[PDB]
Amino acid sequence: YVQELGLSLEESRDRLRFLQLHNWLDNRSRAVFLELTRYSPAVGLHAAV
Amino acid sequence: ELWPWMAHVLLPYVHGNQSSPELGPPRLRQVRLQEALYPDPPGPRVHTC
Amino acid sequence: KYLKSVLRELVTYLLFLIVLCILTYGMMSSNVYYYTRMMSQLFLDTPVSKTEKTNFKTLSSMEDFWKFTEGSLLDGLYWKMQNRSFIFYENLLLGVPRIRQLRVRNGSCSIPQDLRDEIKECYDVYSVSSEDRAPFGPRNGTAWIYTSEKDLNGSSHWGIIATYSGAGYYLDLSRTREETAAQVASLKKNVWLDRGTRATFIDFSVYNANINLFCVVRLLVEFPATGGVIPSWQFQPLKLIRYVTTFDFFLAACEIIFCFFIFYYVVEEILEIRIHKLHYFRSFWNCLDVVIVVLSVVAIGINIYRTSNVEVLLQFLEDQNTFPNFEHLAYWQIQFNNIAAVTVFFVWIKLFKFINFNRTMSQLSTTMSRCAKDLFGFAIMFFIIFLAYAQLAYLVFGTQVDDFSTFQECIFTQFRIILGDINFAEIEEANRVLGPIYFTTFVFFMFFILLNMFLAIINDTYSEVKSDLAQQKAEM
Amino acid sequence: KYLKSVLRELVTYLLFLIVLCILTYGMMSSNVYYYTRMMSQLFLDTPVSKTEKTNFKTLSSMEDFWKFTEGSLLDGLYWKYENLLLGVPRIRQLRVRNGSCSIPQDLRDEIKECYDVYSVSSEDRAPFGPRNGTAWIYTSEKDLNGSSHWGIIATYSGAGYYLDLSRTREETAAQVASLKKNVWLDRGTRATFIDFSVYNANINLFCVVRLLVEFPATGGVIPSWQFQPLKLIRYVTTFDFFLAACEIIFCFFIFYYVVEEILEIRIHKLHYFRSFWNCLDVVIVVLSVVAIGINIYRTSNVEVLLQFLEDQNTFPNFEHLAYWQIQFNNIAAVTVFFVWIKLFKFINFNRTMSQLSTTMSRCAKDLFGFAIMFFIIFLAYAQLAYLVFGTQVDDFSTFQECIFTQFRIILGDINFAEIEEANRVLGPIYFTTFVFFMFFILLNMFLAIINDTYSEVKSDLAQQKAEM
Ligand SMILES: *[C@@H]1O[C@H](CO)[C@@H](O)[C@H](O)[C@H]1NC(C)=O
Ligand SMILES: *[C@@H]1O[C@H](CO)[C@@H](O)[C@H](O)[C@H]1NC(C)=O
Ligand SMILES: *[C@@H]1O[C@H](CO)[C@@H](O)[C@H](O)[C@H]1NC(C)=O
Ligand SMILES: *[C@@H]1O[C@H](CO)[C@@H](O)[C@H](O)[C@H]1NC(C)=O
Ligand SMILES: *[C@@H]1O[C@H](CO)[C@@H](O)[C@H](O)[C@H]1NC(C)=O
Ligand SMILES: *[C@@H]1O[C@H](CO)[C@@H](O)[C@H](O)[C@H]1NC(C)=O
Repeated sequence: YVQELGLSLEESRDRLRFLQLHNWLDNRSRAVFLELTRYSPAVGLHAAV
Repeated sequence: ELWPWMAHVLLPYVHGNQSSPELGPPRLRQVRLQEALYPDPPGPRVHTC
Repeated sequence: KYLKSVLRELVTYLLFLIVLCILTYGMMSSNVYYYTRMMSQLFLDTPVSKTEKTNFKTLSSMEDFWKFTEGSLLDGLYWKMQNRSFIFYENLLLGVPRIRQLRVRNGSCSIPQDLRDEIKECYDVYSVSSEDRAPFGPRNGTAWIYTSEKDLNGSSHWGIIATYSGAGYYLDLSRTREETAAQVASLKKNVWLDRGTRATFIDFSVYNANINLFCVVRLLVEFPATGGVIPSWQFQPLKLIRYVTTFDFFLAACEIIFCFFIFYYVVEEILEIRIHKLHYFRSFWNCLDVVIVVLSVVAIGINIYRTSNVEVLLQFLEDQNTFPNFEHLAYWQIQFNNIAAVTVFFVWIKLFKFINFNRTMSQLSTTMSRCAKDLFGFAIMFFIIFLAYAQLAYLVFGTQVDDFSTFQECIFTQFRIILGDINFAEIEEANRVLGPIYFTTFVFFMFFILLNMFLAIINDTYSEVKSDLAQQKAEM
Repeated sequence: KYLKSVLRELVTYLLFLIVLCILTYGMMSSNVYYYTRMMSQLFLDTPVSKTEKTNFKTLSSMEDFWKFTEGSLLDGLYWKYENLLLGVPRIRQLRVRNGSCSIPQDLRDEIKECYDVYSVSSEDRAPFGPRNGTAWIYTSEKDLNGSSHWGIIATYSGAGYYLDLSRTREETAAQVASLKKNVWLDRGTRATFIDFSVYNANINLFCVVRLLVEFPATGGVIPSWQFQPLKLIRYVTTFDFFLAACEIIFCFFIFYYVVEEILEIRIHKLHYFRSFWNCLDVVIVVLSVVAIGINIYRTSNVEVLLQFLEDQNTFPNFEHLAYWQIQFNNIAAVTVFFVWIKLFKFINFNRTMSQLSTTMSRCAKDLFGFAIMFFIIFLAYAQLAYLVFGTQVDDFSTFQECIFTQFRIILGDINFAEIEEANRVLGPIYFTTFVFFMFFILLNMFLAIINDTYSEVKSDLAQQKAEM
């Protein structure tokens, strides 16, 4: 089960509060797996975080 | 501690006037395990899952 | 006779050795280590503020740098006497500090058209071909206007990441804290370190008249194009008013005597070229005198160059309200120290020519000389596999371990493995599969299979030499 | 016929060795170690004040010293660590005068004062400040009962400006406050000595404390300390009677041994010093005579120490006992070591031990010959490291430090994190070449020499014995 974390500060924080107070990471909850990306244009390299 | 963690460092990092190269929004794909477990005896563990 | 040739060459060399050792004792004083140690502890090892705990050598952000500049920096530079500033009530801060910035220009790199929408601007890595040269921000003073290298009397530095230039945007701080703080606050207000900055230098110097010994200080933080901050430092205790005491005159006389000895060695080595045998370079005892002579001549030339251009001190002393530019002398001092150290090492090595006074030493010398060819033959096969392991480690782990970050680091890490210093606690997580395999296989094949061949060769050669010289005596 | 003589010397030596071992086990109790550790924890580890985090080991300025002498020192000196002070503490200062330099003419107008490094030829003798008694008037070394110290920077005299504190905190604090109100620690002060004595009747063990804080010419503070416990009762149990009997027996043994040595040297008028077993005995008897002389000197002067539990007001100069008490330990340790070494003379009659000793004997000329070749390169490398890293690494700060750091590198106790950053070239070159030329080349010659000598000795011994 995956969420999108929003696109701006206000919506991101709103979503975080909404899922926190509605029992998202409260149950068994084996793992969370936060992972996004990155790009570096100065050198031309990527990074998988 | 994950909620404060995303509150103070992750959210300022993902969005803002700095660290512009991002190349895609993040994710929070979590796993369930369907087998809610009672808390284990606190302290030194057998180290086996 | 033959006793008047091997003994004259000994007495003419012992005097050279004692003169060189006198100079060596003269250079390295015991009042130098504590000077540098206290300065370093004052500037690098103090927290930027009473709340944070990040000192200079643990900077992690560009915002921490602004906490250091108006913070533990000004707290150390300016001291109230118990007007001029004495850093420890002993070390005089002479002149005014200088802070200089190196920056690049937007659009030096190209973002691909596929994702050109989200990326607005990019800044390339530092290179003199892509260095900004235009005014920025409020174009009022000299901190917002490019100035050439010739107009700063600067030079390259060879930092950790790149080799920075000597030109940039500089600003001279003040003689009192109440003005330097205002200047730095004005610099911080109108953003002066934006995303385009690539390096930032801070320079100043001190005197400490109690023992006549200057000390130049340089602090460098460089922001790579991939983010982060890399701090660096340098403290060099110069000495520019040398002729003050009697011991200085004695050392000058010793240098003159050393120059005469080098001239004598030059003539007495060129006498054995054309007057006598030529191309006699398969000896290793005449290929070492040329090295000593060349290094000594280079050291004499370097000393003459670095003591014949001292006009910076007189220029500063004429007007003592400007920045003293001592950054060039501190480079030639380092080069002179390196050359003198190597020359001393080789002069000490040359002593082996004159220890053959009995059989028990001639046997060891012959044993060392007869196994040199075999050891050289095996060292090639050893070092080929050594370099193969080094490059394998560099390509596999060289991105996430730090210890294998560069080829030299791989070589030194493998040497420390041979010493048994480093352990594989961090290699394993870098690669689960090739972590332990590399360590165990390297230890197995370079600790008691290919490392014991040197022992075998040396033991066998020594036994053979002793047997041969014993059998030679068994016919008398 | 010689077997009985061998047994005679063996039994005499065994009696001597057991007497020596029991006497040295009698002089090493476990109270001194714990007492020194607790005293150090009380006086050093405790912070200067509850609002600061700097103890005595982390002095960094003069104001910190002034805070310490009113904080932890008074706290641990008159405690609520159950020891009791005897006499009165003394605080002393050594300073130089306002000129040593021929300050350069170039910038003579900007700097007005010099205070060079400490030297007896550059020491201040005039009175300074509010001239009042002892704290502000020079007192010569002879009149001050003092002597040299050999601190960390230099060696300090015994003279200086001294003041004796009091027996109660309430006015010792007042004295220190008076010394602080006036500027008693100018820029010219080069070192400061604090010392006192304690008894701790709970466990019968005196202690002599010295605390030295010295200010180099370049600013800063280098603290140092010295705790030495003493025991000057020597009568608590009849076990001390056993120790006295053992000492008398040891004196008789040494008298007998010097008699035997003089007989054996009158038999051999010369050439008697080329056996290594006729020479070791001379070292044994010489060191034993020195030890007995030091012990009698140190036990003769005890009456001064006992008459200070009477709550009087004078400084007990116990610096002399705490020095001979250390020299006695140093001499006794070497005596015990050499006596234990001398046992090889007797167990060398077993055939295998005889073979091993012969192997050592017939390769000692090659090992010493190769040691010179080893140490020439060792000293060249050490001096190169001293010249390159001598101001930045603290392991190469002085020459003998370079020697010991290289010896530690041989075992594999290097860090290399600060050698490389000290010098990015000639830093790694030195390390790599040193490791190569020691581990791969030079340290194998010792093995080759020992192996070859052992093999040829065994072959010769077997061949010679086979003729029977
Ligand atoms: C740098 O130039 C790019 C165009 O190449 C532009 O989009 C960007 O805004 C410029 N940066 C600033 C600070 O104006
Ligand atoms: C330059 O600095 C001066 C300092 O007073 C001030 O006027 C302003 O910050 C800058 N700009 C101009 C135009 O002076
Ligand atoms: C560079 O050196 C010259 C003297 O040759 C001096 O006049 C000038 O001020 C120096 N440059 C700077 C920026 O101070
Ligand atoms: C130190 O001596 C210099 C000249 O010898 C004098 O000008 C200065 O006032 C003296 N300072 C003190 C504190 O005595
Ligand atoms: C010095 O001694 C005099 C007389 O003994 C006394 O009046 C004066 O207060 C003393 N100085 C100080 C600082 O107490
Ligand atoms: C120092 O001088 C002699 C040393 O024998 C002695 O009479 C005197 O009491 C000693 N102590 C002093 C003067 O405090």
